[PDB]
Amino acid sequence: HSDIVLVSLGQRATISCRASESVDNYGISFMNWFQQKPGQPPKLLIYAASNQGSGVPARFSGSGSGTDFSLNIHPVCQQSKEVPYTFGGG
Amino acid sequence: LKQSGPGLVQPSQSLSITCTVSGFSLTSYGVHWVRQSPGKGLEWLGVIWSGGNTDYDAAFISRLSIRKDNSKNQVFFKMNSLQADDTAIYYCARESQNYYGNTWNYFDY
Amino acid sequence: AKLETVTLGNIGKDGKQTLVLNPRGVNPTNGVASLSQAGAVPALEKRVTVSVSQPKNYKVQVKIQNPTACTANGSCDPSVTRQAYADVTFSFTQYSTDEERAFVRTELAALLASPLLIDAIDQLNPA
Amino acid sequence: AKLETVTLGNIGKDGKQTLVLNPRGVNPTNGVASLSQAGAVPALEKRVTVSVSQPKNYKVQVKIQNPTACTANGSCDPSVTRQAYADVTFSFTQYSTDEERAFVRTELAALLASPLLIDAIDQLNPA
Repeated sequence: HSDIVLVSLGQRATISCRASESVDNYGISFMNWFQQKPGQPPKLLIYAASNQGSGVPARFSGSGSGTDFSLNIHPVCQQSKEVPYTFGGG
Repeated sequence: LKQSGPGLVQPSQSLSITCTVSGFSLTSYGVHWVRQSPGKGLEWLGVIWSGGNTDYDAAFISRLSIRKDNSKNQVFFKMNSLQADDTAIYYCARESQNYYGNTWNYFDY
Repeated sequence: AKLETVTLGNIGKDGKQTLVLNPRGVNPTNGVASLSQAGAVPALEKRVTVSVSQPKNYKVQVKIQNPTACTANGSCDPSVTRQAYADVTFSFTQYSTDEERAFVRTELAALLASPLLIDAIDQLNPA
Repeated sequence: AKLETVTLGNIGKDGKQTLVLNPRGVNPTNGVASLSQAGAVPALEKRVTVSVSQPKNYKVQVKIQNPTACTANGSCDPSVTRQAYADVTFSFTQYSTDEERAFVRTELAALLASPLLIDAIDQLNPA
């Protein structure tokens, strides 16, 4: 299974996927976020779709239920995780 | 974490990468491996954890032997018959088998 | 402290067996807190109880049990036959630092996956 | 079965603390086998004892202890002050399959690294 997604005031990235991936008791939305610099490995963004990644600044957040996800970064790679954790880019 | 492996290999051979870890203890965590090419963004998480040797990516069962150790934390893996258009950079990662509400440790490369 | 849904991923002899839990209040008689799997019938509950003490010394106790059942011909509900008790107690003192406690903790946590114990548990041949 | 040098890698609160062990024979009084760290003075021995029983039920017992010391002014050798006892007992039955035993084993092995227990051990605040 796979999915597809795409100086101030912020923009955001949308998403589209098949399975809502709701496997557990509401710790479910395993959708993630990644941005990378060129000479670095990609630092971790917010995990579990709304939960403020370890060592991220507070200006990053995400929201939304399964197959409907969003960003909000107004002052200034996507992946899903059911069984094989396959995904695409953006 | 550390990272060391031979590069620029002539095609149609094996190719192996070792990695250690000096942070956590390897018993109660997991090791993840992705590739990153200029072609695609980044790819599979056919991986292992917990000491239980487990699944691979669905497309690449025909290659990708994997091993896990506990001598000192060796997670070295190998590839048979390296096809010449497999030009990318390989990345390792950690993972916690420890879901606890939603605050849950994840992906320190 | 503030406990939530503990779910463990992919444990038991191989691969694909997850395990969810839920809190089940605090027993005020002695302070024991309980965790349990949302099973079908509440007589078949994968349960994990934790506790702590107060002074002498300390008695940090983790008592885990998970019965299994079978549909024995003669009853309406399925019935428990056997148990699978397991318990682990930690004894410290007033003057122990953080280092010793963390050392004993993850030493037991790593030693429970050594091949010595998997032989001594799954096949019971001693040393 | 045939036990050898068990060495655990990189445990205790962080990073860089390995732990070697050696067998120390079998105590024939009750079957308890012993494992120990090659310490300087044999009164300071990180020790791990394992055992098993025979029938009723089973009593697979793992009893781990590791005292620490200090060079108290007044003695030649350093002397032990405190202990760090820890013990864990497993109770099965005659009719338990392989699956239940492996399940309880690695369930405890994974649950000892949950954040609930690291709070309840290194800071002792209960649930």
